[PDB]
Amino acid sequence: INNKEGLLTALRRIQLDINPKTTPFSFHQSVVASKRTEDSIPQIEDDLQRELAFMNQALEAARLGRSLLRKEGVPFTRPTDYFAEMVRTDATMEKVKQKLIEEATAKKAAAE
Amino acid sequence: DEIDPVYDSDDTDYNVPVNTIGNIPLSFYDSYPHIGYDINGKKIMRPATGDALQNLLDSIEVPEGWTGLTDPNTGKPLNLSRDELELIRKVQQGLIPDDV
Amino acid sequence: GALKYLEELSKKKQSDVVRFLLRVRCWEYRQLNVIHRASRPSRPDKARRLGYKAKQGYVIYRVRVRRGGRQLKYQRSLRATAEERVGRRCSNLRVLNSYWVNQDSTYKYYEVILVDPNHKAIRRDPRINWICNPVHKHRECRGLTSTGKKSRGLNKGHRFNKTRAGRRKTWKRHNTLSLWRYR
Amino acid sequence: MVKWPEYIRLQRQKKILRMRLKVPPAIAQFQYTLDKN
Amino acid sequence: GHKTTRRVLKERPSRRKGAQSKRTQFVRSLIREVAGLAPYERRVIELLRNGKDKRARKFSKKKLGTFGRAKRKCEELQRIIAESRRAH
Amino acid sequence: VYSEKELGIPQLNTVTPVGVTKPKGKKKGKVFVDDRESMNTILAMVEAEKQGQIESKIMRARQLEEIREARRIEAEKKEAERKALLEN
Amino acid sequence: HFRKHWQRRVRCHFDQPGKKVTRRLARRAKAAALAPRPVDKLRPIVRCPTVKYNRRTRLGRGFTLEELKAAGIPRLLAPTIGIAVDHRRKNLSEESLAANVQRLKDYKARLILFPRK
Amino acid sequence: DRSNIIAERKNKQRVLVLSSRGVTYRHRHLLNDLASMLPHGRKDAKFDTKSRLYELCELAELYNCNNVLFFEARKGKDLYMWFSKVPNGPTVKFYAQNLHTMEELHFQGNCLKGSRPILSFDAAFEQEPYLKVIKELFLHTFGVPQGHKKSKPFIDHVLSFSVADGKIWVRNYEIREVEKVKTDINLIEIGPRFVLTPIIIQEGSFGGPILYENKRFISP
RNA sequence: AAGCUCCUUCGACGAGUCGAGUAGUUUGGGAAUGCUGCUCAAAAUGGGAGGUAAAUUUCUUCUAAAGCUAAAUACCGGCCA
RNA sequence: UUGACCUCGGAUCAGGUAGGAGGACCCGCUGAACUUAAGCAUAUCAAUAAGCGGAGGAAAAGAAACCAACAGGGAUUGCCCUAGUAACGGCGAGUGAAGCGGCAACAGCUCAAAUUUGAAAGCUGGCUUCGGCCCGCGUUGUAAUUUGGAGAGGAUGCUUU
Repeated sequence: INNKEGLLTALRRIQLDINPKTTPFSFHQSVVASKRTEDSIPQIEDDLQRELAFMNQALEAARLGRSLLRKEGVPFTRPTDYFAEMVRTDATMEKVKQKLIEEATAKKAAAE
Repeated sequence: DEIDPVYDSDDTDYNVPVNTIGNIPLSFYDSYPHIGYDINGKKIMRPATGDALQNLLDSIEVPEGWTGLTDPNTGKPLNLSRDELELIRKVQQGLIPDDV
Repeated sequence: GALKYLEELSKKKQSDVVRFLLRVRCWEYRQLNVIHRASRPSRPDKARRLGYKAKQGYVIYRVRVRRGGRQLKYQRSLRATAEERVGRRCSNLRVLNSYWVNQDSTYKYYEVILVDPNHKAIRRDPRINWICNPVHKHRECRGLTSTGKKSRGLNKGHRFNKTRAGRRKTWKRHNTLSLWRYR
Repeated sequence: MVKWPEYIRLQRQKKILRMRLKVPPAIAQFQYTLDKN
Repeated sequence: GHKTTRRVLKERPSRRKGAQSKRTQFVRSLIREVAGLAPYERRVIELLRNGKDKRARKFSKKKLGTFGRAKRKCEELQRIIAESRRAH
Repeated sequence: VYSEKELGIPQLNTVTPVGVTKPKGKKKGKVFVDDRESMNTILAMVEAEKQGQIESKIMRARQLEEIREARRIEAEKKEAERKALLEN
Repeated sequence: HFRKHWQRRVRCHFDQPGKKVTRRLARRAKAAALAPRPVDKLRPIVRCPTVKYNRRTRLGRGFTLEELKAAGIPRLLAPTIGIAVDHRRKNLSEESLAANVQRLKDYKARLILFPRK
Repeated sequence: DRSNIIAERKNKQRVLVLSSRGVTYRHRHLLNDLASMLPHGRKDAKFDTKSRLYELCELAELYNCNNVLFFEARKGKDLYMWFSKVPNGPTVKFYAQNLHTMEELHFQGNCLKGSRPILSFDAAFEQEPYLKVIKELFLHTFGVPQGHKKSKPFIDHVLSFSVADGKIWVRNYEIREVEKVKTDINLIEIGPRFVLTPIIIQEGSFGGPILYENKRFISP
C-alpha cells in the first residue's frame, strides 16, 4: 500500500523550509541531483561503473555546494595550521599507509 | 508535547570547550603561537608569556592546583581551582561526598 | 516462616540493617583465624537451602580468601579455593556445599557445610548416607560442588557444547581415530 | 603491662563497638527491653 | 502445513514460577520497611522528592544496568514516597 | 626496502591536514625567503638543535617562544608584502 | 588432518564380535531375572520433529498422563506392568492421542497379569 | 539558552542512536562510525527486545532527543535500521546490507570528526513521495545543525545517498582540493558503505497506521 | 498406613545469584562460546532461551543460582583365563 | 555468694577418621617449546607433553532455565552417518562442532521454601539379665506429609497392605 496523500500530510508536519531565496545554504547543505543516477548504472553487478556513478553524483554535489558556500562566505578549506579530532585515529591512518607501501614496493620489486 | 531539544543540567555535553579540541595530543600548537580554532573559524591565540622568575618559583614550590598538564584552551599550564581541589579531596576521603 | 523473611532480607544486602551487620561481622571475622569454626551458621536460611541440618555430624567452617588476580586470572573461583582449604584442614569430613557470608577490600568470607561420614546419625539417614560412599571423597578437589559444576560448564544447550560432559573427555572423543574391521 | 587472652579482648571490644557505633532502628529497638516488675 | 485437530491443554502448574502470592507481597513490603534503603536508592529517593525525575531515572540506569530495571526501581521507590505521606 | 619518495604514495589525511596537494612535476612551485631578523633566530634554533634539547624547562620554553616570535614576525612581514602587492 | 599425534589416540575394534556376544548375554541375563516378563518396556508411537521427517513415526520415550487415563491404565501402576511414562511429552493433537491410546488397549488385550502373592 | 546553537534561526535537533540486544561486531562498528559523524547525538546500547517499541519514545524523551536511530538485530545476523521522530513524527523501517566500516584499511579517506556534512541526495529522492519523506528524516538525522557547539568549523566531506534498484546506497567521501594545470576538486571515499532497502513506513512515532509497504522485499 | 475421585478452600518454587561495564583465558562460535577476577548490582501475571519484515517486539518453549542416581562407555595398571 | 546460657580453650578421657602406595582408564588446576607455512613472528603444535591436587571398578554426566518451529520431540551416556557441513581465520597453512535420523542401553528421585502445635512424634552415646534405663543433640527445628507437567485440606466411596 502507498497512501500517497498520507505521506504528504505527514511530510508537511515535519518540514523545515528549505528555499534558496529565504534560507541560506548554510542551514541545510543538501543538494538534489539533476540526473536520477539509475541511468548512469546499467548493471548493478558492474562494480567499477557503480562506484563511479556514486562518485560522480557527489562530485557535482561537492562542486555545487562549494560555489554556494564560497559566495555566502563561511570557510571551506581546512588550514594547514589547524589540527583537531579525526574520524579515524592516527593509528588507523598509519596502517593505511603501509598498506600502500607494501603494495608499492611489491610492484617495484616485481619490476626489479 | 513536542520534545524541546535543550541540554539538561546533568547532561555530559552541557558545557563544551570553545577550542573545538578533542582527545588530540597537545604536542601540536607548541611551535605555533596560537592554540586551536573556534566554531566560527577564527583563530584562538595563546594568552601571555610566563616570566622566568615566576617559572623558577613555580619549579621550586609548585602551586596547589598544579598538575603538569598543558591546557587544551590556553598555552599556560592548566591549574585546578579551589572548588575542584576540594572536590578531589572529598572524593578521595569519602567522608562527605555531597553537602547538606 | 522465619526463613522466608530471611531470604528477602538477604536479597537486600546493601540496605542499612544488613550493611551494619556485615560491617561488624567482617571486623570480628578478620581478627579470628583464617579457617576457624562456626557453632551456628551466620545465614541460617542459606545453610538450610543448601543442605545443612541441626544434626550431629554437620559442622560449619568460615574461611577468608584473598581476592584479586593471580593480567593472568586464576580459573579457580574463590569459592573453590575456599572449599579446598577446609577439606585439607578437616580431612575426615566431606564438603557438602558453601556460601558467601561477607566481603572486604582484601578478603572474601565463605561458610562451608561439612558432613561427617563416620557418625552414626549420618549413616542411618538415607537422605545423607550417599555422602558416606567412597566415590564422594574430596568432592571439592574434583570440581563436584556447586562452584565446580559452574566452572566446568555443566549445563545443557548449544551454548555449552564443549563442556557438557567434560572438555577433556569430549576432546578425546573428537580427536580419536575410529577404525573398524570391515572398512 | 599484662596481656589479655585473644577471645577475652574480642568479646570486650564487641561491647565498646556496640555502644559506640550508631545502630539502625531495626536493631536499636532491641536495646529497649522491659522493666523488672 | 498439515491439518491436525488441536487439543486444549490442562493449565501448566509451572506458569509464573516466581511468587505472585498475596503472602509473599507482605513479606517483601515488610522487609523493605524494616531494612530501609541502599545508599544508591537513597539518592534516587532524594531526587524524586525534589522533582528531578530525569536525573533519578538516569542514575538508576548507571547503577542497575538496564533501562527496564531503572523503570522498576524508580516505580517501587515512587510508591514508597506515596505511601510515606499517606501514613504522614 | 625502498625510499618513500620513489614510491608514488598518495598523501593521507591525518590529524596533520593535507592542505591543497600540488601535482607532481606539472607546475610544482616553491617559495622564497631570506630575512634578516628571522634568520638570526634560525641561528638561535640550530645550536639548540646541535646542542640538543635543554634539560631546563624554562630555557627550552624560552627558546621555543623566540622561534614562535620569529614566525610571528615573518608572518607579519608576509601580510605586509601582500598588502603592498595589493596596493601596487 | 594428521596434524596432531594421531598415533596415541587411535581406537581399533577387534572386540566387535566380543562386544556382540557380551551384549547378547546381557539380554539373556535380563530375561533370566524377568522370566515371564519381556526384556523391554512399552514405548509410544511418536512423530519425528523436523519437516524432513514429518512423514515418519518412531518409538518415543513414554506415554502421556492423558494417554494412560483414556486407556484406563493407572499412572502409578503403569511402570510396574512394563509401560514407560513420560510427563514431559504433551498430546497437542487428537491424532497423537488416538494412536497411542489404541496402542495401550492393544497391550491391554495381549497382557497376562498375575495376582500379587 | 541551553540549546548550544549560536545561530540566527535555530535547528534544534538531537538524535539518539541505539543497538538493541544482538548486534554483531560489524553492526556495533557501524553504530560507532555513524555516531562519530553526529555531534548532536548520544549513544546507547542493550535495549531490551521484549520491551515495547513506544518505550523507545519514553527513552528519547528522558534523554531529550527528538530523533532516534535504532539498530535492531535479528538472529545475530540481520540488521534493521529504524528512523523516527520521537513524539509524533513518521517512522521508516530499513534492512541494512553490505556493511563496510572505517577499520578496513582499503578505504583511504578521512574527514574532520563532527564537521558539517554536505548531504547529497538523488533526483528520485526529490520526485517520488515515500523517498521524499525519507529525505526529510535523513536531513534531520544526518544534519549537524548550524551553530552546534560540538561541530567542527571547516567543511570537508560529502554524504551521498542514491538509489539503484529499490535500495538506498549510502557513501561517504572526503573533499580534497588540488591545483589545476596551465582549485578543482576530487573526492576520496571514507567509510559507512551500507545499503538500505526501505521496508515499511509508519505514520506514528513507533506505532500508528501504515502508509508505505514495499511489496518487493525478500527477507533474509 | 496407602492409591484415586470431587471441590461455595488453598497452592509456599533456591541472590553478591542474574545482569551492565572491564581485564584475562578459551572456543567453530565479541546474539560476549564458555569460565575466572574486578567495579556496579536486580524482578515478581517474574525470569531464561529461541522464532518472526509481516506492524509490535504479538508468538513458541522451558524454569538457573540446592542434591542423589544403575546400564549401554573407557582401560599400556590389579586377580585370573 | 549461687546457678545458668553464650563463646573460647585444656585432657596420655571414650569412640573414630586423614596422610602413603598405585595412577592403563577417570575428575580438576597449571601449562611449554620443537614443527608447518621450502625464511618467520598471528596461527599451528595444543586447550598436548612435563608439574600439582583428587576417586572408583569404572569415573564423569544426568532427570531441561533442553532441543526445536515440527503433524513437534523429551534425563544422561556411547556407536553410525550428519561432515570436513555450519561457523572462524597472515581466508595461505589451516581449524572445526551441533540439532535432526538409525542403533546400544534405559529408571527415576531427595530437599529448602507450610504450624505436629490436640502434645520433638526424631537422633548420638554408655549401663544393662538385654527387657529397657538414664545422659546429651535438638525449637536459631530433629521425624511425618509435600517437591510446580505438582501438591495440600475437607468430603467421598471403592481399591491396597
